[PDB]
Amino acid sequence: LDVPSSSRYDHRIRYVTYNPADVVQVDTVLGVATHIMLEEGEQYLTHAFGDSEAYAFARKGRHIFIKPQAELANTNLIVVTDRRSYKFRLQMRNDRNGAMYELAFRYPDTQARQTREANARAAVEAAFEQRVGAYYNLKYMMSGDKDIAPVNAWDDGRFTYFKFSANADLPSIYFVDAEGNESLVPRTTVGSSNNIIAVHKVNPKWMIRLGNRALAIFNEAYDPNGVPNDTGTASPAVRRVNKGGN
Amino acid sequence: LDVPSSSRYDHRIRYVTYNPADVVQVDTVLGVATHIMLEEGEQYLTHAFGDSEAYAFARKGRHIFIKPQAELANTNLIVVTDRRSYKFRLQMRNDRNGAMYELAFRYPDTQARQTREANARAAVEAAFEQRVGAYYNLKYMMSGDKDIAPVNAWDDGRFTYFKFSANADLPSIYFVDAEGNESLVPRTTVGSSNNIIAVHKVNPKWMIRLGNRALAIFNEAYDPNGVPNDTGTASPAVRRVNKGGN
Amino acid sequence: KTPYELARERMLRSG
Repeated sequence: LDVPSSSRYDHRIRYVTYNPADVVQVDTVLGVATHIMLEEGEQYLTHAFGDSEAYAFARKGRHIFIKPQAELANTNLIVVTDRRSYKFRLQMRNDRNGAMYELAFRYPDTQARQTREANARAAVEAAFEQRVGAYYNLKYMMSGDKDIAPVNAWDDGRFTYFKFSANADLPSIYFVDAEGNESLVPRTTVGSSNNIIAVHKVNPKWMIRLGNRALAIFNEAYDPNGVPNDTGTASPAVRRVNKGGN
Repeated sequence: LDVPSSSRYDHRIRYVTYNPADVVQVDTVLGVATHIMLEEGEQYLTHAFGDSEAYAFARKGRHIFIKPQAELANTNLIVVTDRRSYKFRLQMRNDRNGAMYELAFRYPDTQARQTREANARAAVEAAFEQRVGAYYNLKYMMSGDKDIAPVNAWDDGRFTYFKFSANADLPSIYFVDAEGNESLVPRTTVGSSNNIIAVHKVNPKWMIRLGNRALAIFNEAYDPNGVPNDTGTASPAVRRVNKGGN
Repeated sequence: KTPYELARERMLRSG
């Protein structure tokens, strides 16, 4: 049996921690209406009294209102919700002293599960950002309309990056084949200040275009072998798992 | 059990300091109308009595009227709104003395919230205006129809400001590429008397037009390097955080 | 039917 402890200001307002392995003790007197607050966003399904007549139950949203209409109001409350179910022991008090004006729950389960998920996401993000076992290639070359050239370019063995001076326009980058045709390539913009553009292919040749001005970027150390992407994601330390099963 | 503080003109009007952890005592005498005033913008959900037939209830919006209509009425009220839930401990007054006509709530929580966020804009505005740690470059040439010349031009490494005399017609500005092609640039207007037009780019060229008159502006010290917009705000002192979450 | 009982029963039957 859990008995709630009152607030320091008033003995009528009592706070208690929910637990599925024990039932809340509620000590109701005659002439008071008890306010019960469910967890925010909780979805009530149904409830049960020992005596539907003994207590009135009016509910809107996450708020539960009770009051005994008959003497010897000694029954149970079992209200079920989507996430959990609450349990109460409504006990009638014949002395009309020590009321229960309200009851608020301090849920350990929801925040406990939240901390775990936040920890998992933190581990994931740390795995992405840590980025170890990375080799870098810098032998890059240009020719053409230098005025819109990037300040720096390099590849990690998987992706090719271009950094542009913060005053310069962001240009469009195209893929170049060995023949001389041009093909769109997906680009993602990374970096603190969105001055680093990332394309998703390590290639011997690149063309950068803007307006009427073009610039061709040449790789002098294109390594065909590369690194196998056997973990299914940009990181070598993150996998991708098929959760759908089937 | 807060007893509301008597108004200095009359004790029949009482103010009380709100608290989510205390229940306010309500003194009601026979045959008077008890007025409850809710703070502006409270959305009323529902209430609950200890005896629905003991007290007479009328409400429209943020105004609640309470009146005892049955003898020996010792019950309680739990009223809930979108923000909070007010709690009362009703004692029927037996001598028709010490009547309380109206109750008003003081909310230290709302004051604490709004004062904090008022200081929030205080800091934001101070950081915006302070603009210290910024450099100004003034080397600018000019040529063309001199009659529409801007009286002064300068750049802060992020924007470029043009100013005109109070009798000068505000012209248009077009951003010039390397090849001589004109294209739009977003302009914002600041300044005491709308004599400052600021363009959102730094460029080694600019051109100003009005009617069949033109003018060119040269940036003699165009710095392509600049300073990265590490915070996404015109100041280096205003961090920009993602509110939406999800 | 003492008035205290009147109050008690009115309290009970009330919603």
